[PDB]
Amino acid sequence: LIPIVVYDIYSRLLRERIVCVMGPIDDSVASLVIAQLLFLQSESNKKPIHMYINSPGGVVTAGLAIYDTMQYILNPICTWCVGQAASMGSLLLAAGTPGMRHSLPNSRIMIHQPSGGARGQATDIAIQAEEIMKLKKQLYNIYAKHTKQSLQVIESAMERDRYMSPMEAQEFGILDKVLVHPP
Amino acid sequence: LIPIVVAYDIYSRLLRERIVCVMGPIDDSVASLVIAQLLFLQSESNKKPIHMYINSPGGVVTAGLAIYDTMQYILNPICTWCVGQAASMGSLLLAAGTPGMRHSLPNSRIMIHQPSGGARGQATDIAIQAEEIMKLKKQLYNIYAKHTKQSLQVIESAMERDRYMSPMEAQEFGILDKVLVHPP
Amino acid sequence: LIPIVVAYDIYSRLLRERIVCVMGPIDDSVASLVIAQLLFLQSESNKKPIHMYINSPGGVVTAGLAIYDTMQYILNPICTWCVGQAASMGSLLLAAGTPGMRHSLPNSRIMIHQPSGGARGQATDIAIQAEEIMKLKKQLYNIYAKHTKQSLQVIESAMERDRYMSPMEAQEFGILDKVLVHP
Amino acid sequence: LIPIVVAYDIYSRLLRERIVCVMGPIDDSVASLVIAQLLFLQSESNKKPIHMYINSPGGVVTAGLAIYDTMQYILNPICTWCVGQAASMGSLLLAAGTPGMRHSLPNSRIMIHQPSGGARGQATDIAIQAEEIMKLKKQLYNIYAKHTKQSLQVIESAMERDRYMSPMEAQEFGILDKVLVHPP
Amino acid sequence: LIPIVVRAYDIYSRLLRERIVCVMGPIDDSVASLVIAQLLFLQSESNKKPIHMYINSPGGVVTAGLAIYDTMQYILNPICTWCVGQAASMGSLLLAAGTPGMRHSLPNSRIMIHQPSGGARGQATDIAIQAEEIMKLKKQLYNIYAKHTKQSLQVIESAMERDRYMSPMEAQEFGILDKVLVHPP
Amino acid sequence: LIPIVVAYDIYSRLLRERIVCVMGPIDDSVASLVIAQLLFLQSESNKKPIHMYINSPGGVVTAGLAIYDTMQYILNPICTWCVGQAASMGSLLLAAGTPGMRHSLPNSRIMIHQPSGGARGQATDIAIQAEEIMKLKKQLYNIYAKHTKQSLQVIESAMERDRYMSPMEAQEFGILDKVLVHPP
Amino acid sequence: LIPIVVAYDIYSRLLRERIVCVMGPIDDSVASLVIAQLLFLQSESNKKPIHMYINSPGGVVTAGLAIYDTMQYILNPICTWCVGQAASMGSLLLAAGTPGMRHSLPNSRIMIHQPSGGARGQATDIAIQAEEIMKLKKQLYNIYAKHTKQSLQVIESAMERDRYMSPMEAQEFGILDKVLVHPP
Amino acid sequence: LIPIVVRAYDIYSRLLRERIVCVMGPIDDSVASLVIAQLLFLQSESNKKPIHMYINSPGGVVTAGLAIYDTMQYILNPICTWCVGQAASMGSLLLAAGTPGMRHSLPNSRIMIHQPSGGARGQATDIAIQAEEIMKLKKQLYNIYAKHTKQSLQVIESAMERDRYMSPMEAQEFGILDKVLVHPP
Amino acid sequence: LIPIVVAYDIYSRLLRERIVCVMGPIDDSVASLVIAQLLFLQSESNKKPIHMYINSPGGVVTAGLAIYDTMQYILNPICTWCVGQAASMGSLLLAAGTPGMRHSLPNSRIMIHQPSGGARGQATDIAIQAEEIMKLKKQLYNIYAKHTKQSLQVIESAMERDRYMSPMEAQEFGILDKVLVHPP
Ligand SMILES: O=C1C2=C(CCN(Cc3cccc(F)c3)C2)N2CCCN=C2N1Cc1ccc(C(F)(F)F)cc1
Ligand SMILES: O=C1C2=C(CCN(Cc3cccc(F)c3)C2)N2CCCN=C2N1Cc1ccc(C(F)(F)F)cc1
Ligand SMILES: O=C1C2=C(CCN(Cc3cccc(F)c3)C2)N2CCCN=C2N1Cc1ccc(C(F)(F)F)cc1
Ligand SMILES: O=C1C2=C(CCN(Cc3cccc(F)c3)C2)N2CCCN=C2N1Cc1ccc(C(F)(F)F)cc1
Ligand SMILES: O=C1C2=C(CCN(Cc3cccc(F)c3)C2)N2CCCN=C2N1Cc1ccc(C(F)(F)F)cc1
Ligand SMILES: O=C1C2=C(CCN(Cc3cccc(F)c3)C2)N2CCCN=C2N1Cc1ccc(C(F)(F)F)cc1
Ligand SMILES: O=C1C2=C(CCN(Cc3cccc(F)c3)C2)N2CCCN=C2N1Cc1ccc(C(F)(F)F)cc1
Ligand SMILES: O=C1C2=C(CCN(Cc3cccc(F)c3)C2)N2CCCN=C2N1Cc1ccc(C(F)(F)F)cc1
Ligand SMILES: O=C1C2=C(CCN(Cc3cccc(F)c3)C2)N2CCCN=C2N1Cc1ccc(C(F)(F)F)cc1
Ligand SMILES: [Br-]
Ligand SMILES: [Br-]
Ligand SMILES: [Br-]
Ligand SMILES: [Br-]
Ligand SMILES: [Br-]
Ligand SMILES: [Br-]
Ligand SMILES: [Br-]
Ligand SMILES: [Br-]
Ligand SMILES: [Br-]
Ligand SMILES: [Br-]
Ligand SMILES: [Br-]
Repeated sequence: LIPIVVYDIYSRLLRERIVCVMGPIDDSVASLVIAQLLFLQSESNKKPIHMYINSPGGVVTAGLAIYDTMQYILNPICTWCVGQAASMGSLLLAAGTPGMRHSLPNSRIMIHQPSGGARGQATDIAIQAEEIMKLKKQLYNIYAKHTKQSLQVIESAMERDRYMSPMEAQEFGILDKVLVHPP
Repeated sequence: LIPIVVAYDIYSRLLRERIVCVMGPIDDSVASLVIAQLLFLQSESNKKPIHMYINSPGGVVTAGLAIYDTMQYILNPICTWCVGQAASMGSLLLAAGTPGMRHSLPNSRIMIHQPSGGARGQATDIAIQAEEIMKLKKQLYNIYAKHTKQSLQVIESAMERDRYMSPMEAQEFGILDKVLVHPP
Repeated sequence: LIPIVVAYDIYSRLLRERIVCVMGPIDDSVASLVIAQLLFLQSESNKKPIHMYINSPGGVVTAGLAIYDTMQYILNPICTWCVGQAASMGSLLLAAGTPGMRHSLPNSRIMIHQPSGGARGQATDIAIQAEEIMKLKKQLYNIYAKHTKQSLQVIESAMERDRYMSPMEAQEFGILDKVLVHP
Repeated sequence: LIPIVVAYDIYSRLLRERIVCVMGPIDDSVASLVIAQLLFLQSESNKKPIHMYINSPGGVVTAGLAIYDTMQYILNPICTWCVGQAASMGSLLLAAGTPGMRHSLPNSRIMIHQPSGGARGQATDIAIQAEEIMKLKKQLYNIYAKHTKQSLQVIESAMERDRYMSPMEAQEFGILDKVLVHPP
Repeated sequence: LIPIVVRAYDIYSRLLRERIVCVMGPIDDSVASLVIAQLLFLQSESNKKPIHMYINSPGGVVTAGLAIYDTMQYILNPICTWCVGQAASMGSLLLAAGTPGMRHSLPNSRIMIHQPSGGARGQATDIAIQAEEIMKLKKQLYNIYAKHTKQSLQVIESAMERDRYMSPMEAQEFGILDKVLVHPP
Repeated sequence: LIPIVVAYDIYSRLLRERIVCVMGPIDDSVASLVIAQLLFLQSESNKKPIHMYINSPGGVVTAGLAIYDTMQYILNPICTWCVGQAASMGSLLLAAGTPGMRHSLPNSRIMIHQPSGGARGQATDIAIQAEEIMKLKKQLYNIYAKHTKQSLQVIESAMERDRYMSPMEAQEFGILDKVLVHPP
Repeated sequence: LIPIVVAYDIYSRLLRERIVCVMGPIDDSVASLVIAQLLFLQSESNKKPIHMYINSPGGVVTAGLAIYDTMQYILNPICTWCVGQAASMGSLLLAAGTPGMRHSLPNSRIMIHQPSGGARGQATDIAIQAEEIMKLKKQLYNIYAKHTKQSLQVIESAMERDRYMSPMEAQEFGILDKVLVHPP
Repeated sequence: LIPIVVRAYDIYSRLLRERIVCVMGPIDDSVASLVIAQLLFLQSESNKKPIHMYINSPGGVVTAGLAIYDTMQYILNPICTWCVGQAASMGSLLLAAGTPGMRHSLPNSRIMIHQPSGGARGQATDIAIQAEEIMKLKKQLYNIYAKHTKQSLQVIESAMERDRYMSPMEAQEFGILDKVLVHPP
Repeated sequence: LIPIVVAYDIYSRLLRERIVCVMGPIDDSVASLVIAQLLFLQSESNKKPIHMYINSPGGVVTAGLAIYDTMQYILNPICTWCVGQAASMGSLLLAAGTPGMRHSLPNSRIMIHQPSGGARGQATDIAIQAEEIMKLKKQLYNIYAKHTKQSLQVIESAMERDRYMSPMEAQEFGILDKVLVHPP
């Protein structure tokens, strides 16, 4: 299944201070990722942490749970985009420590405003819609914070799905370095 | 298996007596039929009263408002009659009858509530969808306040949840005018 | 129950008053029936006006444009009437009535939006399908600008997302000319 | 639901005007109805022109070729009219109208492409099935070149993928002769 | 949803007045019954005036087709077969069972002949019985095709082991039909 | 896909730190485990605090109250922490932490609402079923009022519909005590 | 059940030989596992060559491009071996092996073809997805041209439809370097 | 649910210690990977000691089978093939690709060979490409069967046009296996 | 769920006693497990008898014939024991035990019948499929006559339909040798 090395390969990735946030994001991934982060901080709260991101997005609450944990812990977090980073995946990618957010050369990065659904009486529709616009402003604020772009530019760029290449994402402020090979 | 009476079907004879049936759920198909019946009876006579029998659980708001607009357009006096139950858009159509000519049989049930709906898509689309349903709420409440002569406030308070009324209670509320066991 | 009226079913009697019903979703079957009704009423009189009652949520785009092309082809003036709601292709048919004879009942709803679609298959096929959906987007916009007399810029702005309008707002936009509550 | 006019149904009245409708997907059932209408209209008169209204997304090729062969068989001029859309077998029947009498309303879409199909079973059966549809590709390309006056090369280049055209783009390709906003 | 013409019939009953029977679409026991009633009726109005069968079928149930076949041969009238669009499986059989010299096809039709298919399930005795039945069937149909094509059983066995698709002109050479018709006489 | 740490699994390692995870919907299994974990931690120490990480959209009400009753029973200080989301019974357990030790991360969402349910069967059964859901409404309202220090009237008004709060709003309402953007 | 050979399961034993298996469809789950093995083998030695056995019909393009970016990143020579078949993303990883070290067993099949996808929603969204698919096609076309040394016209021409190759044909095209019937 | 024997393994890992690899059951990419790892491992423990393949398969994915085939020919060891119960489609190919003179079958097994099947959908260009591929495949496998059976392609083309079922003794005459084994040496 | 006894699982302990279980439907997977157990027990000792417990409703014939050929291949005496039921391929394996060492518990049911199958496709394919299963009928009848010492005629008469037997009725037919209530 998962290969054993010398002790399974994924626990071996955890010893190198590497956390994988690959695949769709839900509360289960949040629980696992958060527990990995808190663990690495207890072994060393100063030695950097590497988060390998290859995700299409996922549940918004779950991602913001991972986000708050990245910002909470004292370690530098190195984010690395592998394959794809879309929706909340690009949020985790951008929340890496400044100057420590990376991408491999052929990745794709995409940002967009949240989606949702509301059913029920008009009052319930009214409440549910207030919540989705509060969410839209919340995620927008976070992107502007870590991209150092105006909230204004974020609003324009995220109204629809905006796809970027590693270099386009660097200029936009999503990542800092595009790496074809080890330094 | 619609019965034929003496050479008509029972419903075509009912249209001949100037009687329109609004029974069952209301959708555009029901609207289309009822609208055509009303416009036809008005061409025969724009003075002779028209009778509507309502036994509906409600249905699509636009379709109901199409019937509502048609009731208001035609010049005839319209007699509404609640049979069994009149809920949602049914209670609106019932109350939209000509003043003094809105009726109910003794064991009927009447129900009003705010509209319901659904929104899907991006947050931008949700905002748009949600704006429309609050506008519909203000539209239907305004119509109800008009024909009950009640305050918009009472309207809101009552329609926030499902409020079931008895024929007798709906007469106090302003939905109908008369509760009838036998003809006068 | 289609009622029988005095020897006529209620819908054939409506056709005798020169009234054509476009209620419900629009598909090739609806386009077929409406087109046949228009050509017939033009054969009884190529001058006497025809009345189109609209209560539609939209539907198949080609079918709608088939009806639109017929309204413009026949020589009669066509009076359109929105009852209940006329949205998407319904509002186009509403606006395609002859100027000054486009009406609405007081509590109707009118809505306009850009077309939606789907593409599947190889990258080359996706290119072709999207070029087609864009051409349709320009096609419907040009038709909408024509009958509302609104600038193509306003139409582009107004139809990027869904626009719900009241009878009066629609009059202002140029979709209809008259709002009525009584004869 | 078809309206009744005087006294027949509106589609039978349209056949009275020498109008055949080819709307909707094309299968052997439409072929029966279309073929029977054409052969009948010829017995009424082998010279009075016949009008075909096309609003079709395509369909079964043999059924379409059945109509094509019948269009060619009868002696009458055939006026084709594209309304809404004519794609796949529809654009063939549209283009097969009598030269100079092939029409389209201004906002139609016209589309041409090579046939699609499917094969299953042993390799030997697949080989047969693959030969049979290359034969159709050569057949439909030939018919299109014949009536468009285009070269087979052009047909081959144009029909390798879905090629969507505007009414005037098809007039230019040889698919129709006239684009009409209003009656001449 | 059938148009009504001219004393006023539906277009299909008007076709029957012209002595034209449609065997268009798939063949099942319902189509067999309808075609058989139409054949017996037209010989009843005239047992000599030719009868026309319009064929545009992909095949269907074998017994149903052999039921139509047996009636065609039974009635006294000449039967003119016309392939329109397509005639495959039993459809080509009915096409070829027309009276000699009066079997026609429009220019772009397709003709296809093939051996029968079937299925067997159950105990072995049963499987055996069923396969024997299918063999006897292949043989029957092969013999019919030979009789009407005038081809030897050897050519038929070779030609129908797999799906054999033909053009009208190929069908005329093979012996399934006699005339191909580009425009009227 | 659970990693191993030095040698336990990360989740048994969290129990090693006296940290209990209440993530996901709350059902009877979750409750079982959480209760066991809490009791174990009490066994290991009657004084050292216990930490609950709450990231839940709600779930079965009895199940949630089973966890609640356990929190109040055990003597340990209980630190509650909202991560991601704490809604329905999740917000109840969050507010049920020991006073002064209830926390939330900056971008969490908190939501409170009255219970929902269902009734089917005879009128007598509906009456009985409906009496119980009003009893939970009063029970859950009382619990919330206790730990938020809000009057029962303010709770009743706020929980009639879904009430969403941010961490700060929740601090003001009385659900949590501190909003942490980083360690102290 | 995967056998134990000594104590190792045979797949961990293959990782011991610096052999990574890329068999089956490629998705994000394979990508993590493939990437973790590649990164691990480089830490055992950034010089001892790594062998990838490829028997894949393709899969998600981004997931495959994740493996590709990793192959180019690490410093080791990577030996690619086509076993059975390498189609779609499989032939790209295959062609991305270290120059001079890309292999295939005698009876394998190789296929290269342009990416496929889907777009749904408003025309505005359709444009975005259609632009994204065009960039993917140009991106993968560039990658194939880099490692096959073929000009971009030849790639566009060869990948417009499904292009199937034999080991000797793929060797000529530039996808692999050696076809082996036996060890040397 | 595998029994554990004798330092204590499961019965299947104990079979691998005897240099016996099972290709029993249908063949897919998973079976190909498992068999390939087992072959490469046993040549690694000994590249000379013979390897035994137990075959009881109804066939499966063609590429997967040709993947196992290519490995059998690649490794240096003699491979002894043993047909147990049944070997049909690719299963008989793996059976016949054993090293000459070491291809065996138990007395009541069945061997069946047949041409490949497949499917094609889409536009015509695509159908064409796909059928070409299937043809090239028939040819490939036909060539393999000839090489290991020593039969001419003409005999193979004739023999595999339809499902050809054989007895062990018939398979020995045809050239698929060398020895039939009633009881041990 | 299998109990653990000393220390192994109860089925591995049963293999220690030289007991192979053939319970449940027989397919190629049971054949692998049964065949591997027999070949393994022979390497432990080619003379110590082996016991097969049969409680089976039949199954795939080739899988059953795989076990039959292996039973014959090994040198050991095989004691067959019918427990519960042995029908279709089960009664063959039961009767194929070493002469004089084939047993049944008192209340078992034993059944023999001719094989069943299925054929689909062109007539020519049906002919092949029908030949193949008449070959199995002749094969299984022969094996049954061999071990029952019955004539093929009797086998043919008995197996044309389902023939159910009691333990003593099978001893008499040649299917087993001993019916045992209690240990001798
Ligand atoms: O970090 C903490 C935290 C707390 C309580 C606060 N909470 C804040 C928090 C909560 C949820 C998500 C976050 F992002 C942050 C952080 N407590 C309390 C118990 C003793 N320790 C700790 N620790 C060290 C610790 C943790 C886990 C492991 C583990 F790896 F073993 F699981 C080892 C050491
Ligand atoms: O009874 C009425 C009734 C009205 C209007 C009041 N409504 C009250 C009502 C409604 C529903 C249930 C009830 F218990 C009572 C009774 N009107 C008005 C039109 C002329 N006539 C009538 N009649 C006689 C009549 C009816 C039907 C036919 C017909 F179905 F045969 F056509 C002929 C004559
Ligand atoms: O009422 C009208 C109306 C129009 C055009 C306006 N439109 C306004 C309207 C539209 C939709 C819903 C409404 F609420 C109001 C009313 N026109 C125009 C043609 C001649 N007549 C009419 N009439 C009389 C008429 C109707 C129907 C029958 C029939 F039922 F017998 F068919 C006979 C006579
Ligand atoms: O309008 C025409 C048209 C044609 C030829 C097509 N051309 C073009 C056209 C325009 C717009 C939409 C279309 F789809 C097609 C219109 N032709 C030719 C045969 C005689 N008449 C006509 N007419 C009169 C006519 C129609 C129908 C009925 C009936 F429905 F009552 F039967 C009576 C009279
Ligand atoms: O055109 C023919 C045809 C034949 C036999 C040949 N066949 C050839 C053909 C051509 C194209 C497509 C086909 F599928 C078949 C044409 N025959 C024979 C019986 C008398 N008439 C005719 N007619 C006139 C006719 C038809 C039908 C109606 C009716 F449907 F209105 F009844 C009236 C008159
Ligand atoms: O055979 C090889 C092969 C390579 C690379 C080439 N490749 C080509 C090949 C041939 C046939 C089928 C295939 F799919 C691939 C064969 N390499 C490279 C790493 C060191 N060794 C090897 N070996 C020995 C080896 C294998 C496996 C085990 C183990 F299973 F025990 F781990 C030990 C030793
Ligand atoms: O390669 C790295 C890499 C990093 C961080 C950068 N990242 C770049 C990268 C990321 C994703 C895909 C790529 F293609 C490339 C590569 N770091 C940081 C932690 C210490 N080590 C490493 N190493 C050696 C290492 C890795 C994993 C194991 C494991 F086997 F334990 F999992 C052992 C040794
Ligand atoms: O009872 C037997 C029996 C046999 C031969 C079968 N005969 C007949 C039988 C009776 C009742 C139900 C049956 F299904 C079968 C019973 N044989 C032969 C091999 C050595 N031993 C035995 N034993 C002792 C034995 C069993 C099992 C365990 C174990 F489960 F612990 F492994 C230990 C010892
Ligand atoms: O019986 C054999 C057999 C062979 C090769 C022939 N084959 C013929 C055969 C007969 C019946 C059914 C079959 F499917 C195959 C029998 N070989 C070759 C490798 C060394 N040994 C053996 N043995 C002893 C042996 C087996 C297995 C275990 C183990 F499973 F416990 F590991 C230990 C000892
Ligand atoms: Br999102
Ligand atoms: Br409502
Ligand atoms: Br639209
Ligand atoms: Br013509
Ligand atoms: Br086509
Ligand atoms: Br057939
Ligand atoms: Br709740
Ligand atoms: Br691809
Ligand atoms: Br095969
Ligand atoms: Br033996
Ligand atoms: Br059996």
